[PDB]
Amino acid sequence: QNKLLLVSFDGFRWNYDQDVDTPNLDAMARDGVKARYMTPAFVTMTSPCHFTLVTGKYIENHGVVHNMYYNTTSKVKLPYHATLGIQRWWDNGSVPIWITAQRQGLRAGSFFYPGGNVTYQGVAVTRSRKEGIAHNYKNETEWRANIDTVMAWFTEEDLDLVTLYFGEPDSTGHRYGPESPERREMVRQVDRTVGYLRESIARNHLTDRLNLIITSDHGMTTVDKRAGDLVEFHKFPNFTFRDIEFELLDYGPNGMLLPKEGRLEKVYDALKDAHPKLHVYKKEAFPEAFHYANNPRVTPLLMYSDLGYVIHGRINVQFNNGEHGFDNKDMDMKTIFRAVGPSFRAGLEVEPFESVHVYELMCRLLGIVPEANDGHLATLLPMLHTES
Ligand SMILES: *[C@@H]1O[C@H](CO)[C@@H](O[C@@H]2O[C@H](CO)[C@@H](O[C@@H]3O[C@H](CO)[C@@H](O)[C@H](O)[C@@H]3O)[C@H](O)[C@H]2NC(C)=O)[C@H](O)[C@H]1NC(C)=O
Ligand SMILES: *[C@@H]1O[C@H](CO[C@@H]2O[C@@H](C)[C@@H](O)[C@@H](O)[C@@H]2O)[C@@H](O[C@@H]2O[C@H](CO)[C@@H](O)[C@H](O)[C@H]2NC(C)=O)[C@H](O)[C@H]1NC(C)=O
Ligand SMILES: *[C@@H]1O[C@H](CO)[C@@H](O[C@@H]2O[C@H](CO)[C@@H](O)[C@H](O)[C@H]2NC(C)=O)[C@H](O)[C@H]1NC(C)=O
Ligand SMILES: *[C@@H]1O[C@H](CO)[C@@H](O[C@@H]2O[C@H](CO)[C@@H](O)[C@H](O)[C@H]2NC(C)=O)[C@H](O)[C@H]1NC(C)=O
Ligand SMILES: *[C@@H]1O[C@H](CO)[C@@H](O)[C@H](O)[C@H]1NC(C)=O
Ligand SMILES: C[N+](C)(C)CCOP(=O)(O)O
Ligand code: NA
Ligand SMILES: [Zn+2]
Ligand SMILES: [Zn+2]
Repeated sequence: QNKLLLVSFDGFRWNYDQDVDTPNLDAMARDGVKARYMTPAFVTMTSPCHFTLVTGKYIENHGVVHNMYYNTTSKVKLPYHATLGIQRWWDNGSVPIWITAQRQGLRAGSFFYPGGNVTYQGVAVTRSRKEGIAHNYKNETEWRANIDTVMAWFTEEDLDLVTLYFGEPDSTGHRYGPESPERREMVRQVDRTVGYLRESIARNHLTDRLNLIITSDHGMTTVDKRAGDLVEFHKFPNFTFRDIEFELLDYGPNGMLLPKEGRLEKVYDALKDAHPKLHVYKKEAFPEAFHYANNPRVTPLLMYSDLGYVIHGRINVQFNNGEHGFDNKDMDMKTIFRAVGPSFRAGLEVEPFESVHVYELMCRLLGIVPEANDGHLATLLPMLHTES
């Protein structure tokens, strides 16, 4: 059987390669498969979208509905890195691909991949690595070292599956913006890594035995600070934080709210028209096309703002030049899907598809029984050769 290596570069917008010299990605497009663009799951956050890739489920169904673990009763809200170690957040009734594969005789590994450093129903990933709290995500030398480790897992630890995560170009896109020269420099670094990745596959005699997927979780868009009609809760006349028992704001264009007992209607009628670029819903009325709201963890009130606008709560504390989390229909949020290997055709470009379908493909590539999921294998099966 063929091994599988899934690689994710966080926040790689579908067209980041169009205004950058990317020789190695162009070559991989010649040698393998490429989607015009891939539509991510909503919300377009790092952890929810990554867990979709390894479960084949929409976010409302696998339960990881936010980068931050939160608990409305206790008021705890843990940042992204801390949440990577909260077992109950990820082990909420869905089984990621590492565990499914290991229950069927395979050995799987996770390198910095979200959700890959916790147990699921008592089962641990065969090999797992998690970065430090102050990790540097753009050290190219450290990238090559991690790839060396991954190759050792395949060859010397007899692993059949590995999911490898990189935190760029997301970090750079946030700080400098997705249209900046810094981002393009980071995409050039990504492209040099793609080459090194394929170079390492060949050195280890795995070219004809290992399938490679290079994808990402979401895109990136510019946050214009010049704009004057900012979404600021502290300037809503009829709203008051005295009516709120729990809040999750100041986190991009997505907000959650739990009003105090009996004040839901008061809070809602005030916010439904507070700003023409903030869309506030009761949990039951949130559009179903997002496949996000129907989960017990979601609060009675949730909201999202228009492209290029973040949500400011009690006071403005956000300063990123680029952001994500917006409607997954927006082109700036679309991301990439690239693949090459013995199972994959060559020179093929397919029309766009939702990331919910990657899981079914990976299970077919591994030859394992998939968990029930929201995807359909027929979507991506045209990517693969016909067996004889
Ligand atoms: C989450 O990731 C951490 C790594 O950041 C995992 O911890 C690592 O676990 C492995 C296996 O238990 C340890 O490797 C062992 O090291 C000892 C001593 O070097 C050696 O005798 C063994 O042969 C093996 O190589 C590794 O030291 C350890 N590192 C740290 C920093 O904890 C952890 O297992 C992961 N957790 C889950 C739930 O996946
Ligand atoms: C960029 O990263 C390299 C690599 O760091 C080493 O390998 C990583 C995978 C990590 O797991 C650690 O084991 C190591 O720190 C750094 O290069 C090392 O730097 C130290 C000095 O701090 C030196 O003693 C080592 O010999 C170096 N190793 C190599 C292979 O060059 C480098 O310092 C980092 N640079 C920045 C700016 O972050
Ligand atoms: C969310 O937070 C609440 C508040 O602390 C937790 O409720 C407590 O749960 C423990 C055991 O889990 C009980 O012994 C306490 O009596 C509970 N306290 C209250 C005030 O209800 C709850 O367990 C947390 N849930 C998660 C998933 O972390
Ligand atoms: C998934 O997580 C949710 C919440 O984190 C769990 O729901 C809680 O379930 C307990 C009892 O089972 C209730 O007392 C809490 O009020 C529930 N909280 C919420 C927010 O619904 C749920 O049990 C978890 N499911 C699995 C399969 O782990
Ligand atoms: C706030 O509520 C008062 C009370 O009805 C109303 O007169 C006013 O128009 C409201 N303002 C906004 C911006 O909704
Ligand atoms: C760690 N990281 C910043 C590179 C990526 C994940 O963080 P986030 O911006 O998606 O919340
Ligand atoms: Na290019
Ligand atoms: Zn991300
Ligand atoms: Zn981000």
